Amino acid sequence: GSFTPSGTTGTTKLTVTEECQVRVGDLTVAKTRGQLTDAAPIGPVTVQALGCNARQVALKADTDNFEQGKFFLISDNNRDKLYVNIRPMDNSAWTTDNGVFYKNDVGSWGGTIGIYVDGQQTNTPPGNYTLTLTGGYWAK
Amino acid sequence: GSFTPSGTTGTTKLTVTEECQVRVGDLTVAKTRGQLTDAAPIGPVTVQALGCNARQVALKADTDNFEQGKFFLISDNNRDKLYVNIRPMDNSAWTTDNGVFYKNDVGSWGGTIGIYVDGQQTNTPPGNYTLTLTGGYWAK
Amino acid sequence: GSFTPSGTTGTTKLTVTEECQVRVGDLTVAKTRGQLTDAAPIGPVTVQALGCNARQVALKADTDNFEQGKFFLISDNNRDKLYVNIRPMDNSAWTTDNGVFYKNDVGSWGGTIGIYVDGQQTNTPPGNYTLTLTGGYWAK
Ligand SMILES: [Cl-]
Ligand SMILES: [Cl-]
Ligand SMILES: [Cl-]
Repeated sequence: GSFTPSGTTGTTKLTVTEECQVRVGDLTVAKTRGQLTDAAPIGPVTVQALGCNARQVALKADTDNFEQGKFFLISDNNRDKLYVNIRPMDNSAWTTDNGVFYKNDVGSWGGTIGIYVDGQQTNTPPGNYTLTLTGGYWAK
Repeated sequence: GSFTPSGTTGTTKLTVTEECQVRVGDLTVAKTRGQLTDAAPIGPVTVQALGCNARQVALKADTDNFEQGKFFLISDNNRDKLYVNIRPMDNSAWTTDNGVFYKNDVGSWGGTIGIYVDGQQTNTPPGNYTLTLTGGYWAK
Repeated sequence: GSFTPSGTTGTTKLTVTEECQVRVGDLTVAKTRGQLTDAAPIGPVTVQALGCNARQVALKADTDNFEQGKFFLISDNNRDKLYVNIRPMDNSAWTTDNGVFYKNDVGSWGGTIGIYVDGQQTNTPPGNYTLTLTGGYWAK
């Protein structure tokens, strides 16, 4: 089925730095390549579906954030990637399908969407990584 | 007369969604096409003119936010538009002139600038709409 | 030596306005051309170096923010510039070298980086000026 854009767009930003890391300006999520182990949590993302009691809540990553059934934060150079798994902190089940991550069952779902590093990638070049998600519902 | 750029730039963002609306990430102004009735308030915009006791306070919409004496929020695709009226919450009178919205009389004016949907547009495609306003004064 | 990108990116924004200045929307740093005197402080920038006890903390301005040993905020038109000096509020000593501003001695330094107008420039056109700084360490 096809995702129907219907919601705001969230983003997970992560700055990857060497062991000696300098934080200039405002605070953001930063990590040393060393901490980029498998299952290492990045940020999280809050979600609140409204009036979706008859539709399946969904999230759609930007086209540069998913390929071949895998989500990854993209660098400011649109080259380097940080592969991550997307999972809700509750029991709930979801299905991934071409960048879309939709809930298996209807309901005005809400809560947090965890994002963890997908397999140790301690060799990821330092830089500014982003993952953009757009809310919406889904049908086939 | 011509508007003289002299101030910061404010923005009114609105995300238009279907009835089943999902809010991913940080909170912002969102609305279902259904709520886009006439006079339906969007956001508002705060304004504070300083040292303008001898000049007429003014606001200038981006070139993509006004045409032929009408302001409209533009979509991220620079195609879809949401027509809106711009009005101050006080008695004060203003004059619209080629994207500029200036106060009829001088004075270091301040307060809120309301933005309401201009005529029912419940068929406006879902997406991210923006209206950019720049502060300044005006003379002829 | 060469700067090693390793940290987040801070920014100093300043809106330059005429004497009659209108602040539309959210609040930001604004100044009238008149206030752009020599040594007139703009914003400041917070810095926190971590695990840098064996490396020299550093800051690197965007390529459009420095030339020939001088930093300057750039306008949204990538033309107008506001020359500024960069200095830490503490006794500490630093060295400028091709857009990089690095600490003379190692140590996980932290604190504030002052930014003051470099010589009276009361004729700087009104507009939106920015200075982008990226954290990191430095070696030769
Ligand atoms: Cl998490
Ligand atoms: Cl309003
Ligand atoms: Cl300062």
